[PDB]
Amino acid sequence: SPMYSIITPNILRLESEETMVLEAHDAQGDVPVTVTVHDFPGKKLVLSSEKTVLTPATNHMGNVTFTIPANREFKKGRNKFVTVQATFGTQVVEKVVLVSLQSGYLFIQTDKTIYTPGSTVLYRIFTVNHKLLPVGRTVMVNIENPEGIPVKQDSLSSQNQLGVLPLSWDIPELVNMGQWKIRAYYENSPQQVFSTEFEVKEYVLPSFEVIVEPTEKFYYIYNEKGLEVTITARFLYGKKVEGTAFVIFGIQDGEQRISLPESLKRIPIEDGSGEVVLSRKVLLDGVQNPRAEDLVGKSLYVSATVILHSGSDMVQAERSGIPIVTSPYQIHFTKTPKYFKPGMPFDLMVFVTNPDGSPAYRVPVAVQGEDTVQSLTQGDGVAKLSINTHPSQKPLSITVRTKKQELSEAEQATRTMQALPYSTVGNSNNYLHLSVLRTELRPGETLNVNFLLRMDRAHEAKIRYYTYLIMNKGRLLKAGRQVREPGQDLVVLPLSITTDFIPSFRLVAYYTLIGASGQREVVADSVWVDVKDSCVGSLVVKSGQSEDRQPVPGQQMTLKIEGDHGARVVLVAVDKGVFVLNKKNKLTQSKIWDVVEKADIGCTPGSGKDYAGVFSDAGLTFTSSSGQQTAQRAELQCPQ
Amino acid sequence: CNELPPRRNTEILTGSWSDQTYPEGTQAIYKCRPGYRSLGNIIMVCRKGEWVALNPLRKCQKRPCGHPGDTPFGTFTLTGGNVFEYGVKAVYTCNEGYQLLGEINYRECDTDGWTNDIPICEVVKCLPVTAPENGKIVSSAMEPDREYHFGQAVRFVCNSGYKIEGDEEMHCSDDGFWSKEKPKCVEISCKSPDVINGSPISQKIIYKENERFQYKCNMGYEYSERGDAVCTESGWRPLPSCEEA
Amino acid sequence: DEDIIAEENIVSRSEFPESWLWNVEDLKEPPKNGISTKLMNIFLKDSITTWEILAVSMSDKKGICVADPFEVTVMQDFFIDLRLPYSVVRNEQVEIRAVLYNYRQNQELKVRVELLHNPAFCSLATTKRRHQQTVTIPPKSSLSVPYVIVPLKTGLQEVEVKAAVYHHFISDGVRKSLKVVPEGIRMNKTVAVRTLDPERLGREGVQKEDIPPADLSDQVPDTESETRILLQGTPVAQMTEDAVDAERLKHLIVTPSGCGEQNMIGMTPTVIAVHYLDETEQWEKFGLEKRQGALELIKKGYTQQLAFRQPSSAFAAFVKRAPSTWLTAYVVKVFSLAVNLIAIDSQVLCGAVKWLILEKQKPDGVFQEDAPVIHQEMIGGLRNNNEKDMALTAFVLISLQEAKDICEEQVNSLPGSITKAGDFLEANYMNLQRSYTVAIAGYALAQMGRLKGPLLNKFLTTAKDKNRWEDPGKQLYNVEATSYALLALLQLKDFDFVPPVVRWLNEQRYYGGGYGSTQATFMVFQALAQYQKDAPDHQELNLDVSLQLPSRSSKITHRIHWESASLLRSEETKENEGFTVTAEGKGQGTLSVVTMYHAKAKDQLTCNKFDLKVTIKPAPKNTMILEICTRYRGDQDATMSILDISMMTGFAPDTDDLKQLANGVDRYISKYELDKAFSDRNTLIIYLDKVSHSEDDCLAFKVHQYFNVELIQPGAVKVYAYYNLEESCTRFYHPEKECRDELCRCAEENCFIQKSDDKVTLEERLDKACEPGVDYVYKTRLVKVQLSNDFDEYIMAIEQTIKSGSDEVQVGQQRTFISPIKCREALKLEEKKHYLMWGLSSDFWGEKPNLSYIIGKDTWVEHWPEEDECQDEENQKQCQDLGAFTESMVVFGCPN
Ligand SMILES: *[C@@H]1O[C@H](CO)[C@@H](O[C@@H]2O[C@H](CO)[C@@H](O[C@@H]3O[C@H](CO[C@@H]4O[C@H](CO[C@@H]5O[C@H](CO)[C@@H](O)[C@H](O)[C@@H]5O)[C@@H](O)[C@H](O)[C@@H]4O)[C@@H](O)[C@H](O[C@@H]4O[C@H](CO)[C@@H](O)[C@H](O)[C@@H]4O)[C@@H]3O)[C@H](O)[C@H]2NC(C)=O)[C@H](O)[C@H]1NC(C)=O
Ligand SMILES: *[C@@H]1O[C@H](CO)[C@@H](O)[C@H](O)[C@H]1NC(C)=O
Ligand SMILES: [Ca+2]
Repeated sequence: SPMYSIITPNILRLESEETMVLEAHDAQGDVPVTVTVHDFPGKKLVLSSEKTVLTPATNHMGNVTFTIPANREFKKGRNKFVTVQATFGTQVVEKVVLVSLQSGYLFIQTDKTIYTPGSTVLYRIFTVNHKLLPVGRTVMVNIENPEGIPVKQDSLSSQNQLGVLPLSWDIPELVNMGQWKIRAYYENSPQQVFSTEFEVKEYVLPSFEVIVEPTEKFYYIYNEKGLEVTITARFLYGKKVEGTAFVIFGIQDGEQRISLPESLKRIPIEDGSGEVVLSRKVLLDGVQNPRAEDLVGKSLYVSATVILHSGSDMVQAERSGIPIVTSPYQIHFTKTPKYFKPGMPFDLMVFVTNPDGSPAYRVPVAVQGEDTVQSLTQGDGVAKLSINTHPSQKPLSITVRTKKQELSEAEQATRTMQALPYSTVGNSNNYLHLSVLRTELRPGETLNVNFLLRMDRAHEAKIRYYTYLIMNKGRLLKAGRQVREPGQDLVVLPLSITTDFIPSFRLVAYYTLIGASGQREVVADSVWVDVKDSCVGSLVVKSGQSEDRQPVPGQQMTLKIEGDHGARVVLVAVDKGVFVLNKKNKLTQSKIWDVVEKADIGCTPGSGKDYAGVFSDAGLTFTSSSGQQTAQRAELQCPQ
Repeated sequence: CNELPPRRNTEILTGSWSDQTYPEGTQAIYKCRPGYRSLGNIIMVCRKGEWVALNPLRKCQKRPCGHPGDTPFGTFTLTGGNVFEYGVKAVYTCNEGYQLLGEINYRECDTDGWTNDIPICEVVKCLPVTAPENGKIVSSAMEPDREYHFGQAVRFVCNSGYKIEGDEEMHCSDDGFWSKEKPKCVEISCKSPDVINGSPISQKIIYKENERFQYKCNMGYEYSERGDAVCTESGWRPLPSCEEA
Repeated sequence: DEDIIAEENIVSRSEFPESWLWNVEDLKEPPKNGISTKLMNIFLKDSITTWEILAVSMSDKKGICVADPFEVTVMQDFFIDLRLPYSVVRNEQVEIRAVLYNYRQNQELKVRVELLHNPAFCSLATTKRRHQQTVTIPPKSSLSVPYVIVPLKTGLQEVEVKAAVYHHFISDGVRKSLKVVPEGIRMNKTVAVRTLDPERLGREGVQKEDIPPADLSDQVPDTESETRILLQGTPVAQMTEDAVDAERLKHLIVTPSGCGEQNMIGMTPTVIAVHYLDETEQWEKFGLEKRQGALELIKKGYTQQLAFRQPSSAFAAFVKRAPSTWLTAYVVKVFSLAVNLIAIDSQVLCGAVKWLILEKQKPDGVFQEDAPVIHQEMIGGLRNNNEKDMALTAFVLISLQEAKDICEEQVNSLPGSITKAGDFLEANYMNLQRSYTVAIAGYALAQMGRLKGPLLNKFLTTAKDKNRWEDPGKQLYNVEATSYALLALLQLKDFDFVPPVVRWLNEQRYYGGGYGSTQATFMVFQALAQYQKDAPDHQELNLDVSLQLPSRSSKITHRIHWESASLLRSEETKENEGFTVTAEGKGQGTLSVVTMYHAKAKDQLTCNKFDLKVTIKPAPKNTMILEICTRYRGDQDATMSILDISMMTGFAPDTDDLKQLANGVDRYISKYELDKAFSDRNTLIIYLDKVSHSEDDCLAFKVHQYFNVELIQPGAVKVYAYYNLEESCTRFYHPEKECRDELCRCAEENCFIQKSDDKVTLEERLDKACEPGVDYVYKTRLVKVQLSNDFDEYIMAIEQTIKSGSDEVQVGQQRTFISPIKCREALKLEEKKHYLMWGLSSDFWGEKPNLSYIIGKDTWVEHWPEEDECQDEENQKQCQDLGAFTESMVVFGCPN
């Protein structure tokens, strides 16, 4: 009757706290549990050993937290494994899990984006763990030239540096021009290399900046007006610029650029402004193809050259990557599960974006054949469409179209996806569905999680609870139980969202029972929930003096720094002129979360082909004493 | 008037002033003292039984000195004011892990310009480290016995048949001393393991590398996986164990 | 003057960092709602721009956090913007623009802008006279003040401009720095490329490489070069044969069944499979979960085998059957290898060992079989009679040595038994005829390191084709024998012999299993497993390369290791001198020597894309005609081009002529330009729709003088296409042309010792010439004059050596004297003419074989009158002085 199960992340990372969920379903009294982790397959060393007791007071559920030591035993090219062994009294449940060397994250910050030969590159290396918390470890730093050849190596420790490692490199007067790289990695994990690029070039600061701004970020192929562009020219300090502009347009296919000499226009600059237009006629004439549809998929670039009336200043600016599209929008199903539960609601997470890749706000979307199923995208450009599935093994096909009023059907974005049926144990027709309200979720809000159950009446009464687990930043954040009373189709879980949930998390739930031919059955489901991106704390830089006062060269100024208490704040001041020449590779909080999201062990938005697939897709391993377990994972990265 | 033009607090006289009484309309040119600037000479004049100011608007202000200058790996603060004028001092301070070269850490804005030169900061350094006997230094930026500087870390690895004794890693600390003591490479050896709930079959206590330790388990207990241990540079792999079964 | 700041009272802005405020702060202030606020005082830089302040925080609890960019705009009502190019060519006349800005809403300012003097540059500004322009700047307007300068010495030079406004307490200045690059063009010469491999290319373990100096025959005079010495390790992967695919071994996993003999037959494959899979680490492809199931089969086979263990600790097919020597020895062989997989009782293993020694070994050291096994097929090659004592003794011996580490502490006789068994093999090894016995016996001896000399030779020669040990009969014996040989070779550390042998085993495509395959299956996988275990990760790379530069105090050594093989190690030297490179140790490396230098450019570096001709002529308080001619150098006509024109000081274009040019005709002039009154119009821009590449496009307009000055700055004209500013052509124009140009005269001051032969006296020459500084003194005849675009070469023939030093030049030999073109007009050297020349040692250029002279400021160049002129009474004084000077130097020389 009793079934002892264990749950761990698909990948166990070194020098990081890992959690293990232990359960004893249909068990009675106190159940002693001992967990040990040995290396595979030799079992030379006992990496970890923990003990716990599963009493009825804890619903026969408890967890074990263990930190695998960075032993020199885990050393080429072959993946390492460990054996997680849990002993529930007499019963022994073991599982082989994949191991990652990745110790944490390394973020590199350079003072500037571009440098001149003979100058010094000041850069900081932030050392943190998987929880983005400051740690003291040995780091290997390599300065790599454009060729890709390292011209300098060094090994340093971040201990007593509060996670901030200040470094510097002197660029020789004689040096190869181009993109230089800064490679860094923890000593323990050489495989995981973090990089940052900085350009080396001979240059002088512009004096004034030029902004090339098209009316629309994109160009509709059937727009008679053509591409309309506004040329903005202003001195770096603010004052507007008076001069003459030289603007030319061109088409880009891949890396092949085609110039449009016919479009070259010389326009005056009045009060730091000017306008130029690329007529559709000139665009079509420039290319040798009558078919305008062919241009779709390519992009346009605008080259502008502003010269002051003094003739002492000249600046070159450009906007490239302007997509030639048939639709202002684009639909993605990347956040939508590819598996559905027949006879249960299927939730689609439509992702609408602009041609540039940015989210689209308040864009109407709906499923063909179901006008009733219309929704509006949130600030993140995501909308939820719920359709009612009928009991069948036939592949589900969904086509989503935008219903943005003011646009014609030809300009509406469209996309089609396919969902496969969730395979049930012995064709019992038992399913589990998790649904979450689609709205921008912030730390401090309460998220209601809906547990929808589907199964024959004969065994429905047996289910008295759901086991849920929360996956964040690649590790188990929380685990609990959701009680259910017989006859309840739906039960709600008031889940509190804290800073720990940033930037996103997966919620996987499951239940077990003995139905049909006395078969032990496990039904599982999972959902991916996105959380508003931001700092766990907060950091702001503002003026500390009256606004009336204007900064004068060589004058004293007061800066107001408001942030977390006891936090170490590193500062830097860069001349905007530098960004005029290069604005690539600038450190932002968003880029940090991007890296964290990449490392995620989960590979799907949710659900799976079967209960086993549900756990694995979420980045989890399930193993029971009876025999139910997830397949082995030997891949460190997610499937393409 | 019947006297000589008054000695101003920040101005000076240019004339010799040997005469006693001076005619009406006589201009007494006042030069601008060192460390002060103006559009021109603040000129006084004698009229109505007193030396009035021909140039009321014209005034001498403290001479502005340029920016004191910033030194690599160092910051500065201003003393005796908040402006780079004559009479202020710029005190310099080196960053963590950096020591001040010299003992003069200030620049005093004087009549001609800033006094001295911009203080120089140099990264603290630690004594060079040699390779331990029967061991080598896997880490380090090459160069045999080259004085390391703040931040650099060093690791030690012993040769085959040897195990390290002491800390494995160390780094150049803030005061120029290594964080840990240099380790030694001692021949691999192992003491006879104390097997809980079991007893050693062999009588030998001292074991060399790759030597195997045999043991049996007390009744009521049985082998945890393997049934013997092996001597390694890290100890007994695996460790003797007996679980109830 | 009056109502204006003195130049000395003005301190120019010099701090123009592209980035600063690289500081650290700690928020230790009392928190308010979790937020601590700190007021930080900073001093803004001199740069007139907007600063973007980025802040990052790190917290033990909160973690990392990147703040939003905070901007700070720094500006002044009145300031100067000195626009300097990244670099300028030495001895090339260039124009820099100083722009004065006035942002006062409605107030004009009368400003006096001055360009400070600098020995490094040659401008109208001198130590004697100041260069000042008084100009009026309207409100919300800016004025461009042109400056023409000529860099004299290369390196990071400084340019400074100050300015002060009248009747106001306002002043400003700019002190920027630009780089001065030699007239030549950057070039790189690959001097040498040598492969470093001491053990392979060197002698006695060391490799020496002598590197020659770079040619540098075309090197620009008075310019330094730099030689790079690049070292890099060459990582070489170890060529190891691929391991047997795990999928091939699915059949090896077998459930042990049967009696004493068959139980081992079934246990053999599973044990050796788990062993091989562990070594090669292929449980990923095989199935991580499956391993546990395999161990259970091994434990199962071990447990069942114990049932056939007799009280004597020996083994047999049946409990009532006589113990088999071979079977018992095999049980020890398999069990000893399984101690790593499952729990093996020492009492059982060692007990069997002690039985073999005390019951089955003879005084001579031979093991004897008294009860053969029923399964004669499980013994492999031992079945073929012939030298059975050698075969059986070796087999049992091998088992004993594998059990040594386990049973040596329990069995006191083991060490002696092993030695005695080896004694027998050692003595009767040479007589062996069959390859099988030689292979198995060789391995037994090799374990003790007793396979040496003739025995070793026999073992190696027995192998056919140096890849296998085979005999007439079943192939399984051959695969088995060759496996023993492989283990022996690995024991011998013979890396050269292993590869062919291993390749043969793999090509046999045998993966165990089948009838009579127990020995072949167990041995083939044990040998292959050992091969993978011994195989090195990579070829050793530990080079010791040291450089020996003749101008360095001590040798520079580099320790190149595997982990830092790719690291590019560099050494730089200013001197162009040969050096030696010594390397020793194992591994391979690369040595590359490259020299960066400035090579004289025979062609014109400037005006490569545009042809520009500017002419200035008096007009028919003054007027002149400026006519500009331009042509595009290309296959097609040029697109929209710009005519950046700068007026001569005190001159301005005519409004009427500009309007006529503005009218269509593919010439555009912005209204802004047309509006400016005749005053303060020293800059003009003329936009052209296109210029012809077929012929010259000429345009002209009138210029009127409004202001009068003594020193007049030359004007400038610049042409370039909008898309490319670098590819331009600048031409300077100035009156008096159909040199007096201060900028021209100033540049030629340091060409050589300026003086008149009249002022020069005999005593004067003796005083100056004998000075220690002077290294050489020659009576020369100019044989040839080779003029060039940048440097002129004068081939002087040494007619007499008045005084010689470092350069041991003989009479009749020729030396080449070099000097910048700017000095050609000042020197006025003519062929067939004689000269008295002397200079310093610093004048030398190049090396001994082709040593040249550089005419510098300290070089004395006096014209020596011919015999024709010497007869004239006016030339008598100089001719006689030179004659007496030569006599006093040749006969008496210098005092001392
Ligand atoms: C695997 O299991 C572990 C525990 O085995 C889980 O971590 C625990 O999560 C609980 C919530 O489920 C957390 O409770 C928090 O507690 C903070 C206050 O900080 C902590 O307080 C604890 C109080 O217990 C103390 O016991 C010690 C020893 O006897 C005494 O000395 C002390 O006087 C207390 O009695 C303490 O153990 C911690 O060290 C720390 O001080 C609370 O603010 C907050 O709420 C608490 O719990 C509930 C709300 O859930 C509330 O009713 C209570 O009043 C209390 O305020 C926090 O929720 C703890 O962090 C963890 N407990 C332990 C023992 O560490 C872990 O979540 C789980 N992992 C997974 C993936 O499932
Ligand atoms: C060196 O020479 C090569 C070949 O001319 C050239 O491509 C390269 O730009 C030069 N620069 C260096 C130092 O590699
Ligand atoms: Ca998020």
